[PDB]
Amino acid sequence: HVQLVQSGGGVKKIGAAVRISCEVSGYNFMDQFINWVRQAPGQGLEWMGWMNPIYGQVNYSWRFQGRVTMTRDMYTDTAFMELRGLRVDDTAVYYCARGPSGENYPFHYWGQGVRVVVSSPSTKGPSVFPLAPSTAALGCLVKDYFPEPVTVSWNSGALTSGVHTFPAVLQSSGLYSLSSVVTVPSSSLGTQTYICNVNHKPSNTKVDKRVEP
Amino acid sequence: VWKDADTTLFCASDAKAHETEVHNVWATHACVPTDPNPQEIHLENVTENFNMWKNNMVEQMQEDVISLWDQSLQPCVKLTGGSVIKQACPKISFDPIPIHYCTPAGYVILKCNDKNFNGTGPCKNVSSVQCTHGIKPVVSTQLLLNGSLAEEEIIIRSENLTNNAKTIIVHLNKSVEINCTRPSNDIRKAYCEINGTKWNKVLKQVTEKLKEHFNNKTIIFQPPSGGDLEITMHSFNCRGEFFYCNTTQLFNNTCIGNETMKGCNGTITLPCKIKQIINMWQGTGQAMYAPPIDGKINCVSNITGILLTRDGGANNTSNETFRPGGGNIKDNWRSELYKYKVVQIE
Amino acid sequence: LTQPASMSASPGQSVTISCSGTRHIISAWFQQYPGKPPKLIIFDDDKRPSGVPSRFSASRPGDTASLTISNVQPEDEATYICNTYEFFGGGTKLTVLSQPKAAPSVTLFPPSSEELQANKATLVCLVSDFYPGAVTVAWKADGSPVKVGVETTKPSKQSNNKYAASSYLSLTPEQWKSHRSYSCRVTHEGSTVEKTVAP
Ligand SMILES: *[C@@H]1O[C@H](CO)[C@@H](O)[C@H](O)[C@H]1NC(C)=O
Ligand SMILES: *[C@@H]1O[C@H](CO)[C@@H](O)[C@H](O)[C@H]1NC(C)=O
Ligand SMILES: *[C@@H]1O[C@H](CO)[C@@H](O)[C@H](O)[C@H]1NC(C)=O
Ligand SMILES: *[C@@H]1O[C@H](CO)[C@@H](O)[C@H](O)[C@H]1NC(C)=O
Ligand SMILES: *[C@@H]1O[C@H](CO)[C@@H](O)[C@H](O)[C@H]1NC(C)=O
Ligand SMILES: *[C@@H]1O[C@H](CO)[C@@H](O)[C@H](O)[C@H]1NC(C)=O
Ligand SMILES: *[C@@H]1O[C@H](CO)[C@@H](O)[C@H](O)[C@H]1NC(C)=O
Ligand SMILES: *[C@@H]1O[C@H](CO)[C@@H](O)[C@H](O)[C@H]1NC(C)=O
Ligand SMILES: *[C@@H]1O[C@H](CO)[C@@H](O)[C@H](O)[C@H]1NC(C)=O
Ligand SMILES: *[C@@H]1O[C@H](CO)[C@@H](O)[C@H](O)[C@H]1NC(C)=O
Ligand SMILES: [Cl-]
Ligand SMILES: [Mg+2]
Ligand SMILES: [Mg+2]
Repeated sequence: HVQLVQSGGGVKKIGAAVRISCEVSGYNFMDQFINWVRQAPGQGLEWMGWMNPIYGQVNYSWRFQGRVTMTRDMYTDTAFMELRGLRVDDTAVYYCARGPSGENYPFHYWGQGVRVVVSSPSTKGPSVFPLAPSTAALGCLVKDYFPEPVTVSWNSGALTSGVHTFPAVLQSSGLYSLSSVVTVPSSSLGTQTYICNVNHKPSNTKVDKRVEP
Repeated sequence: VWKDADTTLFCASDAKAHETEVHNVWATHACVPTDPNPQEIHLENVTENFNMWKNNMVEQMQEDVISLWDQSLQPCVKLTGGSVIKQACPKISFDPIPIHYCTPAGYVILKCNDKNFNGTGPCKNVSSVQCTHGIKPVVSTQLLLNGSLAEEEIIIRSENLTNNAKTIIVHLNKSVEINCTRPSNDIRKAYCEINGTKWNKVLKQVTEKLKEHFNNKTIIFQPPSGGDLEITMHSFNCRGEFFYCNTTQLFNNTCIGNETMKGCNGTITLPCKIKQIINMWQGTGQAMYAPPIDGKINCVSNITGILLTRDGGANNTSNETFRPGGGNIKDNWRSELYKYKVVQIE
Repeated sequence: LTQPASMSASPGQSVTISCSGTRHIISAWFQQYPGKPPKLIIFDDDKRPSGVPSRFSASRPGDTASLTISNVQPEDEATYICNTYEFFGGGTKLTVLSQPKAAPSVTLFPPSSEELQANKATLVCLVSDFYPGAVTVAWKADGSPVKVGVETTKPSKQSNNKYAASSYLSLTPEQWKSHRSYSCRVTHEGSTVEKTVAP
């Protein structure tokens, strides 16, 4: 019954550093390497390096050597990985893994994965802009906010058919941004106005934005 | 005719029984005096398959060496998992001595005689023998000292070079002397002098060998990425003292480069320190020994092999990077046991 | 390496996913349910561990290692990855075909005048009401695609229960003015639909 888990992830600022510990049970730690693999959100796997816990044999990937350091503790049976100097792209899920008895590859055993969210330092309220129609789908755009989430409503919630709130995205600046859309029939415009109510609670940003061609 | 098999081996030596040297005191009761008339029989018209990496003699040896060290070297204080052992640590005279191994009846050793045999696969020039060649139980990291040399070409051995996690052994056909010295009268400071010219020449030849084995890509040598000193530095025992040696200068990528006449080619001197606090290679734990003895301490040893680990990982570029190996000493033993395989006939 | 991104096959039939570029070095195959750590389901070309059925098979006769799955089941909706040592493929997200294949409704929203006077420029590409949720999005300027400033989120379920997504570009108003044509091109299992807008 090979068991092994991670207890080190979380949400971190820009740059800084983070520590991840991976405990094992079911065999002698001294035998078998440990490997670290990162999964970008909705993207393939990337191997970052491995460690032999006997004396501390580490092997790093060229993309990461100089940034990450892998360490160990025999008596507590726990491997560690520290990612000093992380960027936005490092937002991912991290796995510690091992292979069969004797040899390292392939990775039969995977821990549990842990989330790591590479954030921005500042709490920033968003900027709200219209999204004019061309039937006749329209909406509002919120740009450069932190933290998450943000509430968006339509005609003070009076209009619910055709609405859709899309998932937010971290940009390269580490700032979230999202958009919400509504379709409405082409002849209704110029007759009934449209207003989106955006509430970014942590920055106390409650705005109501118009929609006009 | 015969079937490959493993079994219990018995060692032979020639150490004088009156000597106080620890290897001799151990061998005089662990091993039998050497055969003065050893015979090897060339096996005609047979090709035999070998695998240096799965071959019990290295495991048995390792057991013998660990027994030797446990019996001989006595640390002042030993730290095992939840255990402290205090014991006197008298100074001892230390010098590796070569030993042979031999099989009892029913069992023989097949030895490959091919010059460019790489530790695995088929061999055409095969002979049979009862006993091995002289092997010095030296313990070393990143470097293979006082060993045997290759005969025709610098040979690259690995269980699989494709796997990044498998150590790579480099067998040299020209040994390089390293002269480490603690001067008499900071008692832990020491240094090793290595001839730059030969070092860089054999280094370039090795680099060309790696290029041949790896699609002529750009070979880079770098210091180790991390770990305890026993691996991040170069660990050995000389006169009972544990030396750790900074080998950063030995992987200079420019001295092999085409920068013409530069500050290379001189006698490179690398720093070293004697440490009483070491991490035992026999088993997990720490060992504290007495301070180093007084007077000149010196060891001149012939580096005969190189231990390496390749970084690897999403290469898709012009280069392959390598860093010095070490750690498991069964590989150090395999470096000389690659030629031999035990076989049953009955 | 060389792996398809998203296949599809109705329950009961057979499907084959091939990862190429192995460099002739064995093969491993992993099944991933998005959100959780993966789980290898075969090892060493033509062997598989316990806990999985004989519905799965594979073969590595050389540069391309293929993986065959018959009798599609609802947990067969997963991302399948080829492995070679420290190498992993792009992963193929295979999903079931309940609901009817739906073409993507594509719209593009130019930057607002408020954004221009704020010295900023962002063009928003909206894709909705499509299924499966596997769309290849590309931003294109004048005549060539451009990779800077683009960010795409993966699709999800809207009120009508199929899939919808969004994409963004973040550029300067000056270049938006300078060029005369900006195109969002989205591919929906190989049906390409495009929309282009000018200043
Ligand atoms: C060695 O074997 C080959 C073929 O196996 C044969 O042609 C040759 O005559 C043999 N030589 C001797 C000396 O037996
Ligand atoms: C095999 O090697 C030994 C020494 O390495 C040599 O004396 C012998 O002639 C070789 N055998 C053949 C057939 O070349
Ligand atoms: C040692 O082998 C290398 C190639 O592996 C070769 O270039 C060199 O000449 C050899 N040296 C001797 C002394 O045989
Ligand atoms: C060793 O040689 C055998 C056959 O002679 C070959 O299959 C194997 O790949 C070689 N390995 C190395 C590390 O050269
Ligand atoms: C080794 O170095 C010491 C001190 O520099 C010197 O006395 C000794 O002669 C050297 N030995 C050799 C073989 O160079
Ligand atoms: C080091 O090697 C070069 C290579 O030929 C040699 O000429 C020189 O004598 C060596 N160093 C010393 C101190 O002898
Ligand atoms: C070896 O020396 C170099 C340069 O003095 C240094 O950067 C490196 O850290 C040293 N090695 C170790 C293991 O400390
Ligand atoms: C490498 O060699 C050059 C010239 O021989 C020297 O200037 C440089 O300091 C060396 N680098 C190291 C790390 O020893
Ligand atoms: C290697 O052998 C020489 C002479 O045989 C000896 O002086 C030296 O101490 C040996 N190396 C080690 C590490 O003991
Ligand atoms: C090395 O790996 C290759 C990968 O295809 C495999 O075919 C070969 O059997 C392996 N060799 C050893 C000695 O494990
Ligand atoms: Cl010390
Ligand atoms: Mg014995
Ligand atoms: Mg001290």
